[PDB]
Amino acid sequence: MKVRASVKRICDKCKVIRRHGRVYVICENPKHKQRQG
Amino acid sequence: MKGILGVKVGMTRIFRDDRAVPVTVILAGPCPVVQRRTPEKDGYTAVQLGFLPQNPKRVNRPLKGHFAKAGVEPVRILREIRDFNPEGDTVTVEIFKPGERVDVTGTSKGRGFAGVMKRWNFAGGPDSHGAHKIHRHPGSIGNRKTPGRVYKGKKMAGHYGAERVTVMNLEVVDVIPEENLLLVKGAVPGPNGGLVIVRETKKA
Amino acid sequence: SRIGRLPIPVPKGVSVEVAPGRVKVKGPKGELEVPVSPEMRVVVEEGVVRVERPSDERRHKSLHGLTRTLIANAVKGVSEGYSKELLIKGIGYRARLVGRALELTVGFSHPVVVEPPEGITFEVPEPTRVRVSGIDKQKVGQVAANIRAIRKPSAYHEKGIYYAGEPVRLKPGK
Amino acid sequence: MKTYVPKQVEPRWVLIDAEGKTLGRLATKIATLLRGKHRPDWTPNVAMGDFVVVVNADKIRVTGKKLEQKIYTRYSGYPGGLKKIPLEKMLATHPERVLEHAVKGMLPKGPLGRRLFKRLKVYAGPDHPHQAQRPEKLEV
RNA sequence: CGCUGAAAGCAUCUAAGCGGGAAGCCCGCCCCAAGAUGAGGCCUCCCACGGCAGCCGGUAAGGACCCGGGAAGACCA
RNA sequence: CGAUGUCGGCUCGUCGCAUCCUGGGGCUGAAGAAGGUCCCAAGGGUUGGGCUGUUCGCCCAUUAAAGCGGCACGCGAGCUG
Ligand SMILES: [Mg+2]
Ligand SMILES: [Mg+2]
Ligand SMILES: [Mg+2]
Ligand SMILES: [Mg+2]
Ligand SMILES: [Mg+2]
Ligand SMILES: [Mg+2]
Ligand SMILES: [Mg+2]
Ligand SMILES: [Mg+2]
Ligand SMILES: [Mg+2]
Ligand SMILES: [Mg+2]
Ligand SMILES: [Mg+2]
Ligand SMILES: [Mg+2]
Ligand SMILES: [Mg+2]
Ligand SMILES: [Mg+2]
Ligand SMILES: [Mg+2]
Ligand SMILES: [Mg+2]
Ligand SMILES: [Mg+2]
Ligand SMILES: [Mg+2]
Ligand SMILES: [Mg+2]
Ligand SMILES: [Mg+2]
Ligand SMILES: [Mg+2]
Ligand SMILES: [Mg+2]
Ligand SMILES: [Mg+2]
Ligand SMILES: [Mg+2]
Ligand SMILES: [Mg+2]
Ligand SMILES: [Mg+2]
Ligand SMILES: [Mg+2]
Ligand SMILES: [Mg+2]
Ligand SMILES: [Mg+2]
Ligand SMILES: [Mg+2]
Ligand SMILES: [Mg+2]
Ligand SMILES: [Mg+2]
Ligand SMILES: [Mg+2]
Ligand SMILES: [Mg+2]
Ligand SMILES: [Mg+2]
Ligand SMILES: [Mg+2]
Ligand SMILES: [Mg+2]
Ligand SMILES: [Mg+2]
Ligand SMILES: [Mg+2]
Ligand SMILES: [Mg+2]
Ligand SMILES: [Mg+2]
Ligand SMILES: [Mg+2]
Ligand SMILES: [Mg+2]
Ligand SMILES: [Mg+2]
Ligand SMILES: [Mg+2]
Ligand SMILES: [Mg+2]
Ligand SMILES: [Mg+2]
Ligand SMILES: [Mg+2]
Ligand SMILES: [Mg+2]
Ligand SMILES: [Mg+2]
Ligand SMILES: [Mg+2]
Ligand SMILES: [Mg+2]
Ligand SMILES: [Mg+2]
Ligand SMILES: [Mg+2]
Ligand SMILES: [Mg+2]
Ligand SMILES: [Mg+2]
Ligand SMILES: [Mg+2]
Ligand SMILES: [Mg+2]
Ligand SMILES: [Mg+2]
Ligand SMILES: [Mg+2]
Ligand SMILES: [Mg+2]
Ligand SMILES: [Mg+2]
Ligand SMILES: [Mg+2]
Ligand SMILES: [Mg+2]
Ligand SMILES: [Mg+2]
Ligand SMILES: [Mg+2]
Ligand SMILES: [Mg+2]
Ligand SMILES: [Mg+2]
Ligand SMILES: [Mg+2]
Ligand SMILES: [Mg+2]
Ligand SMILES: [Mg+2]
Ligand SMILES: [Mg+2]
Ligand SMILES: [Mg+2]
Ligand SMILES: [Mg+2]
Ligand SMILES: [Mg+2]
Ligand SMILES: [Mg+2]
Ligand SMILES: [Mg+2]
Ligand SMILES: [Mg+2]
Ligand SMILES: [Mg+2]
Ligand SMILES: [Mg+2]
Ligand SMILES: [Mg+2]
Ligand SMILES: [Mg+2]
Ligand SMILES: [Zn+2]
Repeated sequence: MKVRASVKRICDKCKVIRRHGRVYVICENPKHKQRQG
Repeated sequence: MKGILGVKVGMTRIFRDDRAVPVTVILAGPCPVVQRRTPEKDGYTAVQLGFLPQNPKRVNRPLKGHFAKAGVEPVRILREIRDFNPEGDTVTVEIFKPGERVDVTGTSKGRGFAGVMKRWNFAGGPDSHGAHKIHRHPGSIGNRKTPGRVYKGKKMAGHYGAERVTVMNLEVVDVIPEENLLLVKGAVPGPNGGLVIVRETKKA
Repeated sequence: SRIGRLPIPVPKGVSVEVAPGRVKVKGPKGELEVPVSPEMRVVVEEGVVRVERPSDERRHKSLHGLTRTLIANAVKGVSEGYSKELLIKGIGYRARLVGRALELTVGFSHPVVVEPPEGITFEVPEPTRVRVSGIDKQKVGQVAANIRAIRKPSAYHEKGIYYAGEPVRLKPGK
Repeated sequence: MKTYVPKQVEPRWVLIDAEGKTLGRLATKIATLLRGKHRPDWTPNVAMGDFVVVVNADKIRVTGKKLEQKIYTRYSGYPGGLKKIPLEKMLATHPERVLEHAVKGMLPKGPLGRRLFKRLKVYAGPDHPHQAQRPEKLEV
């Protein structure tokens, strides 16, 4: 999980989800998983 | 949650399977139940136990009425065991079997006014190298203007011992019913002649 | 585009009784009570249940789809029922039924016994296939998740407990 | 003419059902009753408000996410002695304290204010042991 | 980390709801503790005493004082 | 400035968390074992010695680890000097 202030789509499979008050990026590629913070 | 009242009689060791095992001997029974505490009546469950026969001439009237209601002889000590309700009207050492683990509560030996080194294992000061009249002193007790006070619970000199202590998970090494004797492995709080309470251990 | 507007086909004989804040669904396989937003209206027609929303507000739009799907899963649950299959993969890895219980041998120092909760039934056709079946869709999925979790698919080997139809995606070792 | 001052009066016992009411908005009214500010002879330096009985205090209500985010706090005086208790836990352990705390915070500080708080009797559950005072039911 | 799942026909641990999950948090263990003035409870003992929610007086159940002491203790307790 | 004693040590702690260890996680160029990196986490723990006034630091022998900071660079009506 990458934790950073700028979370962004990394590839075209990346999906920006909002979950429990936080912006996450989920993707089939585990590397692209992001949580904002 | 069984329990019994007792007197600490002394220490020895016995031999068991070619091992010296240190024991404390306790004279525990027999204890008459002189009152039962019930949920409907008292809001909880316990049994008031009596122990050591007393000279009736030393027992005043309100206490006497308390005993009589139980149909019980006058006794030196009344103590409750929490969450215990023996079927009989009398509790003996028989409630314990060798191998059982027990908790023992007693009044620890009194050291009276104790220093910081005896009470709290403080390090004290140097005994040479210039040390000046502080060989057994606490050292600093604080900071400076912030917070400009001393914490509650600061470890300091003062009375130490003659207080309730419970030692847990002691092995019952032997019980000798004809003498109301309990042998517990290891050390039990207080002096020989001290009053103790022996209870089934709360550790699993 | 709209799940909530889609009418729910109700096969006979299963009954749908509406109530305040809930709907009860009964069928050949059991009964289910579906908790339902008091803001939503659930309507029983001939061989059909429908759900209507009070407005086009974002929350009502959201509850609408949810509610129709929930009710639909209940309807399917008491009629057809729900199942999920698991494939055990790996050389020593096997399962067997022990009374009602599922016993997994998946390479720990011990076997794992999974206890069926009420409404859930385990079947072990092959030693490498397990089926979880029951009337409750979310429960079936939950228990199947639990059993897979016991020993999840390895990242490097075709080894562990898989959903039937789960792709085997592996990474190179060395 | 001097402003009228009341001779001591038989206080009025009052009964209130807390079920479904909003914690803070009910408290302000209980405080007013306690102070006796609803009475035309209100005098600020004597205890002359009502005795307030409250039932179903456990069923008090609260908006937003306060059940888990409102924190009651206690300081023991010892290092690290700050205790933090969320609303949910307080309700699940000593529910009557929730209203009690809300009201106590709305009473004047001082001897009279402390005395007024004692005239508040809060009970979780639908019953109180005060039939003897025959509390008059109050809608608020 | 999941289950079920819309808004958004797909998807989404979430917007409704439900799992799992730390030496950490609450409890559980040990010790203090009703001046907890919100001063709690239970068992038992005494009694409706004279004269003038108050005063004087002699009592009761009890207690203190004094003494012999104590692995209790600076005195006190 | 009709005085707020200034380094270092000792004693006694207590707090913060930007965590050294132990506990829980995600990613890995994660086969395993061992690591790297980030996230949660302050409950407890965080050795003895040589040098030097030293703080610090280097070194020796270990260790789960040998954390970093605040408290008048905490603490001289507590000691040292
Ligand atoms: Mg792109
Ligand atoms: Mg995806
Ligand atoms: Mg023997
Ligand atoms: Mg004792
Ligand atoms: Mg002594
Ligand atoms: Mg000392
Ligand atoms: Mg010592
Ligand atoms: Mg000691
Ligand atoms: Mg020393
Ligand atoms: Mg020295
Ligand atoms: Mg020394
Ligand atoms: Mg000198
Ligand atoms: Mg000297
Ligand atoms: Mg000192
Ligand atoms: Mg200073
Ligand atoms: Mg201060
Ligand atoms: Mg003492
Ligand atoms: Mg002795
Ligand atoms: Mg129909
Ligand atoms: Mg219509
Ligand atoms: Mg490698
Ligand atoms: Mg009013
Ligand atoms: Mg509110
Ligand atoms: Mg309570
Ligand atoms: Mg106030
Ligand atoms: Mg003011
Ligand atoms: Mg998934
Ligand atoms: Mg899904
Ligand atoms: Mg939710
Ligand atoms: Mg859960
Ligand atoms: Mg949960
Ligand atoms: Mg799970
Ligand atoms: Mg749990
Ligand atoms: Mg542990
Ligand atoms: Mg006690
Ligand atoms: Mg009392
Ligand atoms: Mg007490
Ligand atoms: Mg108070
Ligand atoms: Mg009392
Ligand atoms: Mg009670
Ligand atoms: Mg007498
Ligand atoms: Mg003496
Ligand atoms: Mg100056
Ligand atoms: Mg001066
Ligand atoms: Mg001056
Ligand atoms: Mg001066
Ligand atoms: Mg000065
Ligand atoms: Mg420090
Ligand atoms: Mg952190
Ligand atoms: Mg760690
Ligand atoms: Mg780790
Ligand atoms: Mg590894
Ligand atoms: Mg490798
Ligand atoms: Mg890692
Ligand atoms: Mg991370
Ligand atoms: Mg993270
Ligand atoms: Mg810590
Ligand atoms: Mg701490
Ligand atoms: Mg630390
Ligand atoms: Mg060192
Ligand atoms: Mg040398
Ligand atoms: Mg040195
Ligand atoms: Mg050095
Ligand atoms: Mg030297
Ligand atoms: Mg240097
Ligand atoms: Mg160098
Ligand atoms: Mg090593
Ligand atoms: Mg390591
Ligand atoms: Mg500092
Ligand atoms: Mg500085
Ligand atoms: Mg400096
Ligand atoms: Mg300094
Ligand atoms: Mg320093
Ligand atoms: Mg200093
Ligand atoms: Mg000096
Ligand atoms: Mg100095
Ligand atoms: Mg000073
Ligand atoms: Mg000074
Ligand atoms: Mg000083
Ligand atoms: Mg000073
Ligand atoms: Mg020196
Ligand atoms: Mg000099
Ligand atoms: Zn991607």
